[PDB]
Amino acid sequence: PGVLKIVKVYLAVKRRIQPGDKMAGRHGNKGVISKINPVEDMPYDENGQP
Amino acid sequence: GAEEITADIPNVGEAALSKLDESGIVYIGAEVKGGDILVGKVTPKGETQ
Amino acid sequence: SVTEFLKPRLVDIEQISTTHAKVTLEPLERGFGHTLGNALRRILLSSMPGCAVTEVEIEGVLHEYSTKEGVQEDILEILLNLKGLAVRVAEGKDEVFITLNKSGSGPVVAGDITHDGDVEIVNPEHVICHLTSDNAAIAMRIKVERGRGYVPASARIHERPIGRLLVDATFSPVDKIAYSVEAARVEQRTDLDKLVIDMETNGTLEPEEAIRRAATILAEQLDAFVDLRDV
Repeated sequence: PGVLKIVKVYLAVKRRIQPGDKMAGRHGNKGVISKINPVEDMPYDENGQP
Repeated sequence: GAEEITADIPNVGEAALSKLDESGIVYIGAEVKGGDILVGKVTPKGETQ
Repeated sequence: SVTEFLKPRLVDIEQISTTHAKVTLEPLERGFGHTLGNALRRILLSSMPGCAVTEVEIEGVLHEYSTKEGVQEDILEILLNLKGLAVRVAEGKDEVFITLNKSGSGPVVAGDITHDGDVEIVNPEHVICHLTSDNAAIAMRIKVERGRGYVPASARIHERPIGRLLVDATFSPVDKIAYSVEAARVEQRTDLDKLVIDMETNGTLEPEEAIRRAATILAEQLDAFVDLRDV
């Protein structure tokens, strides 16, 4: 009662990973991302895969 | 009075009305950021001192 | 002697595939091989130019979160597939438009893109979408930009007509770099050493030229130390 018109708008937001987001496995090891490090600063194996 | 949905929004420039249609509702597929008008609504207001 | 070093030279490119190569630098003195290898790996993996898809315009599509009749993949999946397009742009052009028009059932691949001769597609077999009907038709306008690094759609400075879909661009063509420093047989000495750099890329960027740009960047940033003074 008393309502004339309802307009509903749906917004799609793409949320990327960033520091502060909670990420976890299946064994109870949860954590918060602290840094988005560059690829060149990651440890790499003998084949160069970081 | 009765609140009306329209594109004639007082004290708002044409920049914020770009994504609105004639009916006052944002287009489908419009990329909107914070503070952008999606539905333009105007409500009658009483005398203000 | 002791105060004079041996300047390394480029001696071999081994092109294992179109996306994998090996470059040999020789001769290198003791310790210099590791230093040069690490410096070149860090510069190559982070600061090398390329060409990436930045804007896509598909007829009859208003936003990525929609579907097109006759196309199995959603528009978001099509954009994700276009992100993996390896495009080489001729020098002097930082902005190209390439069109993709197709009708009929079948996969739509990168070899079906019409370009004006200034754009080369390195992976024509890359799959963009699938057309599942004989009446299905797709018509897309793809924008290819020259850049460096990773520029997401949000980070791009802000009119934009509805229908123009912004695609996150990873301009860096280098994917994997691995350097191995081994013994080299030069004259009679046993102290000179050899650097082998294995580059896994998208095929857009040549190995030798990439090494030269990396060396140019390293020397240009070193010039500040070479001319150390209070600025």
